[PDB]
Amino acid sequence: LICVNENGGCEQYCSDHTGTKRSCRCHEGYSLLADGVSCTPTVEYPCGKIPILEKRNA
Amino acid sequence: IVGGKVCPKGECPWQVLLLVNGAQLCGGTLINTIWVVSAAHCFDKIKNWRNLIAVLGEHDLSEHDGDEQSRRVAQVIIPSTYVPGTTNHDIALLRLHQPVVLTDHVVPLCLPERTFSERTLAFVRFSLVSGWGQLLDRGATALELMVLNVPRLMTQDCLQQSRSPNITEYMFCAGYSDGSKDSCKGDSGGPHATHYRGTWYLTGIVSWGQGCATVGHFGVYTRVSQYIEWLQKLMRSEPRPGVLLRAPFP
Ligand SMILES: O=C(NCc1cccc(-n2ncc(-c3cc4cnccc4[nH]3)c2O)c1)Nc1ccccc1
Ligand SMILES: [Ca+2]
Ligand SMILES: [Cl-]
Ligand SMILES: [Cl-]
Repeated sequence: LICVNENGGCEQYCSDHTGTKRSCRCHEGYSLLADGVSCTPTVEYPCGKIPILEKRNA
Repeated sequence: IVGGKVCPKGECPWQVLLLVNGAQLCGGTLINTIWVVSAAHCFDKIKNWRNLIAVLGEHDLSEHDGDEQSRRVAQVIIPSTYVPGTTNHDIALLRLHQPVVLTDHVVPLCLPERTFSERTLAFVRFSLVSGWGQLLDRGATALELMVLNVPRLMTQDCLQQSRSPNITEYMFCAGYSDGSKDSCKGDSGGPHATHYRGTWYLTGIVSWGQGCATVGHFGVYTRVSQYIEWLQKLMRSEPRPGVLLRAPFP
């Protein structure tokens, strides 16, 4: 997997490494799941999420 | 914003209103509790920096509902390469005197990594632009926060489809050529926000140009991806006396 393609399968940030290697990362206020691609909030008000909408669907 | 709709209260929680002596100046974008991104040109004519206020959680300017949070601006940082009264490098980083408190109505927009922004976000067709700007060319400003979905153009296409300042690598075009839909005076500094896999990111800043919703022309936006590293470095720096700071770019 490569970051230039389909975002390397990452939900958020992607880094290419030496080889057929890739690491996904998450913005502050998120953590990376064991799938190695998904990001989940770790705080009440993570960036780029709309609370009234997140709740509206919670 | 021309040809948009009201952003339902709380659905644009990163939107900032900038005031000078209580008067509407420009918009901005909250990127964390003490940092706001705006447009350099907003500050070209500022006499007394102490009169500059940022407001978060604003919606309807006609009323006070208690979700609003006002802050003094401690620093206005502009790239060295920006020339007043022009379009290129039309970006500013504002440090608030005190953090805003995150609430349902006050939330930062994610400042993306450059690679992500360039490789991924830049290819998302539609993004949202917002503000309390003019509702029409040569018209009154909005009392309620407005939002508009605009498609992004590759610069080559922009040029072709257009019928003026240049379009540099530090900008991009978005919107419509039919004069129906645009950002406008009063909106400058505000966000061009891009959705990807359930999260929103800062990709553009409402800049300026030739009229608003002018047939044959597209909206011009500062290409935030070009500035990520510059912003990040500044956000790691200690404040300096005197509000205005010109910082080397790159
Ligand atoms: O006057 C200065 N800056 C002071 C200032 C403060 C705050 C707002 C403004 N200002 N005026 C028009 C616009 C504007 C038009 C427009 C069209 N489409 C989308 C967005 C748009 N924004 C705008 O945002 C200027 N600069 C300046 C000038 C001439 C020569 C030297 C400097
Ligand atoms: Ca209000
Ligand atoms: Cl420093
Ligand atoms: Cl000062």
